[PDB]
Formats: sequence, C-alpha cells, structure tokens
Amino acid sequence: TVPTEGLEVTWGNNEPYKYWPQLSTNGTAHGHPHEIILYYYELYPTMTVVVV
Amino acid sequence: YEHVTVIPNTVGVPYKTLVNRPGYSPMVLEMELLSVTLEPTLSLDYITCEYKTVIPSPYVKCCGTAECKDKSLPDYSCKVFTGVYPFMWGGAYCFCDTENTQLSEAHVEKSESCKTEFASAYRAHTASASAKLRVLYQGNNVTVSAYANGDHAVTVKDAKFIVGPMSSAWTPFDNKIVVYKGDVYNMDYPPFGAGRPGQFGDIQSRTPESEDVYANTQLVLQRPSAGTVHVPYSQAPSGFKYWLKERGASLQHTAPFGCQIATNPVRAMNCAVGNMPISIDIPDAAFTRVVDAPSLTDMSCEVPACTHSSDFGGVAIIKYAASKKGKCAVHSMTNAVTIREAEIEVEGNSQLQISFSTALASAEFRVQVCSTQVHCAAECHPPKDHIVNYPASHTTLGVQDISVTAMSWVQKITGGVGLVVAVAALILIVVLCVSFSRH
Amino acid sequence: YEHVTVIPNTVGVPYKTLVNRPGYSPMVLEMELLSVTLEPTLSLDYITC
Ligand SMILES: *[C@@H]1O[C@H](CO)[C@@H](O)[C@H](O)[C@H]1NC(C)=O
Repeated sequence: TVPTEGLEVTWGNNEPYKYWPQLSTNGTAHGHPHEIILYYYELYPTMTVVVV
Repeated sequence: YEHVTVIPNTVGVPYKTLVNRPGYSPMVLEMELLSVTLEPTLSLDYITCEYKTVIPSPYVKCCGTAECKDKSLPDYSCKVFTGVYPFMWGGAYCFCDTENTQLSEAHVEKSESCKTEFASAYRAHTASASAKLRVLYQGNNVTVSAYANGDHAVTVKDAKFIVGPMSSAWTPFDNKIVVYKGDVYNMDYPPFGAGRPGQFGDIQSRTPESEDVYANTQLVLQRPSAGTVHVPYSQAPSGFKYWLKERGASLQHTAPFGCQIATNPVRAMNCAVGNMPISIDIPDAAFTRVVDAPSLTDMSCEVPACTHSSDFGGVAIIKYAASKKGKCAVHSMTNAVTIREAEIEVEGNSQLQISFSTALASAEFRVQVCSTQVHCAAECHPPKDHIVNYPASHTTLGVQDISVTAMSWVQKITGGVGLVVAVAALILIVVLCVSFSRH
Repeated sequence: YEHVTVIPNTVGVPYKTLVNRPGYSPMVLEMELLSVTLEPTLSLDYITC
C-alpha cells in the first residue's frame, strides 16, 4: 500500500524503488448534478469529507 | 545585491527564486540541492573481535598430586583431576594407574581474526551538516560541495555563498552504535568490561591491538572418563556465530526521511527534512536595468491545455509585445505554480510558451516578466496516469485549493439562507413595532 | 496518449477520430473496418453420399 508519502521497496541485491502516487486522479467531473464528491475524491479523498 | 533565502531541506527538487533588484531586471535564479550528507562525531568506544579458547598442553601428574596455580588470564580455569590413566600404543604412559593425577588448565585469548574481523562499539553525537548544491545561474550549471555551518562561505565566479546551517538537527544516530565493515547498527551494546557470558559482544577489548581482553565464557572443565587423554570441557559461546542473525535489516532500511548510509566514515545521505538558509551576494554586473530590459506590453497570456500532473502538465501560451531584443526574467510569483524555465530571450511582438503545473484544476495566476505583472487563467485536468516514480514540485500546497465551478457552487449556497435571515430581521422589526403600536 | 473509441460496426466505411494528448495540438486519424468474419465452431454429425 502506497501512502501519501510514497514507498520504498527493496528486493534482493538489486537497488530499491521509490514510489509516489498522484492525487487519486480521474475520479472527476463537475456536471449539472453535483459531482463535487468526484472533485473531492480528487481533492484529498477520505480526509475533510466531514467538512461538506 | 546580497540575497538571503531559506529553502526547505528537500532532496532533488529545483528551487526557483526571485532576487529583487529594483531599478533592474530582477535576477530570477534556479538552484537545487543534491546531497544532504551528515557525519557524526568521531569517538570509538571499544572493539569486539572473534576470540579463541587457548588450551595449553596440560600436565599429566604421573605418580603424584600437585596444586592449582592461578595465572591472570581471562576466564581462567584449572583443576587437578585425580584417578587418571593415560593411553597410547603402549597403554599406560605413567607407570602405575592409581596415583596418576593430571593438571588441566585453559583460558581464552584473542585470535588472528581480530586484524580484520571485529566490530566497533562506538559513541556518536552531533554531526557535520555537509551538502552539495547545483545552481543553474544564467545557463551556467555550477555545482558546489561544502559544510553548512554559517561562517565558511565559499566564493566562485562572482558568487559567494554560505549554505545552512541546518535548522532541524535530527539525526538517525544515537550514542550507542555498533559497526562492522559493511553494516552499522544503532543498538545498545553492553559497556566495556560489562559483557555477560554468552552475550552480544561478551568478549571485549578496546582496539584490535589492545592487549586487554575482557572475556566472559562461563567455562568449566569437566572430568575425563578413563584414558581420554585430553581436556574435555564446557562450551564457550561466541557472539560472532550469531553476530549475523540478530541483524535483521540494517539502517539503510530503518532510517526515516529517505536517509541512506555511507561507510568509512559513516555519512547520512539525503535525509530530507527541515530547511537550509543560503545567502549569496552577486554585484551589479549580473543585473540589467529595467530601461536596459526590453519592456513588454500586450501581456496577453493563455493556455492551450493544462493538466495538474506531477510534471509540467500545463504549458501556457504568451502572446506579447516587447520593446526590443533582449533577455527577460520570467517568474512564478506563487508557490502553487512552478515554471521550469528561468529567463527567456524576447524580441518584440512575438509569442512563446511556458512549462509549469499546479496540483489544482483552475489556476489563475500573475506571471512576472521584465518586472511586469500579467494575469492568466488555466483550466487544468486530472492526469490520466496514476503511479509516479519521482516526487513532484508544485504539489507543496495546503487545503485552500481553488476550483473551476465549486467557486460558483459555494457562491450558489451562500446565496441561500442568509437572505432568509434578512427576511427574519424584517419580520422581527415588524412584530416589534406593532407591539410598540399599542400604547 | 490513450484513446478509446467505440466506432459503429460498419464494413467498408471509414471513421475519423480526434486523437489528442492533453497539452499538444490535436490530430484526426482514419481507421476502417474491412471485414467481420464470424467463424462458427463445428462438429460433423454424419455424412450422406
Ligand atoms: C543544467 O542542469 C540541469 C539540471 O540541473 C540540466 O537539465 C540542464 O540540461 C543543464 N544545462 C546546462 C546548460 O548545463
């Protein structure tokens, strides 16, 4: 599981690998309906879900 | 001017900055740190090398009995065993059987392994904030390497500089740390002279050439049965036969902040946290006047398509009219936007582009060009890709992140009930006055 | 970059698609179906001569 920090993984003698996620992108729209939980699921999902 | 700034101590990210010289084109310059290399204070405590049991050739006290003389040896053991009976091809090496006793003595010393095979118990405290930074000053990649202290400014090619010193003085190291030639371990050892028998570092010495050998092997010499003309004895456990198994991961994997390991000497590598002050004076020969700058008019900027990716998923189009030919200081004033380009040659009525991004969808922003403010809008998009193999730059933001139409939606919902509170106010005054209409 | 299209199942009519990555100038490409040959899986029951 990749955090918002990113993750190191090493395997055997070969050099580790460092990984970063994107913004949980492509769950997006605006629409004539709300689609603002969509923009939220871009804009840092599952934290400050409580504010709306 | 002299310009002093403090960049966040963040390994591998290009830091762009403005150097305001009023009456001049402001020297926007790009610099980026490369190494964060700490070296803790050099203080060896003691050594642990592989011992060996030294059993000297014992003393078969034929037809008699002697005493037990004690020498000053680590884990000394001696015993006159009676009732012994020696064997060879001829059987009885002594003449009789009954009166034959035998002295048995043994102890432990160092080995020849200790010239290379050992491990330093070691005391580590405050480190040397050494580092490296590359500045792309005016198409000139100049990379320097020095320690961040505050006084040792180094100067090359019109540029003096003192990096640091480090604010966040966190170290991965503690006081107690044991080191072997390929691996360091920030673990507590027992102190010198305090090794429990059979433990990690139970044999103790200061250096590989110290003649003092603090040892603890709990050894005891048992009785041989009959004719076994040798020294049967207990077990002296070496810590070094299990000097490997307890190790687990080494501190290349226990360190936080992406911090890595350099041996002999042990440098902490690229452990990005905190911030570093850099202060650089360049005189006016690097500063071009605003009147010597081609003044831009017609600041008509826009973007074909932006995308708030990790990399420069926005690239905007500037149509412009400079006065004449010459360089121009292009600059992102806001930390949300990171232009990847320092200064551009501008000619007059012409058009070019700029590579940048933010992390949000609707970035509306004023670029600075030949000391000239220009506003421009940008609808960025959520990027298609999902895994990124590198950290991003402009994404250092907070929560107050502007949007495309949730601006309009929050305007729509603040145009909700507060108007009905104004209605509530008019109902309140109209019910107040009619109650005051009685008298 | 990636471009998923659902063209109608038409033998012998071209299709123009607007392929474009986010950030660059668009492009219009032509694809065309030529044949949709449905091969049934078979088993002989018996013959007659
Ligand atoms: C300067 O260094 C940057 C990376 O810091 C590199 O991308 C660029 O090509 C270099 N340019 C020159 C002129 O050396």
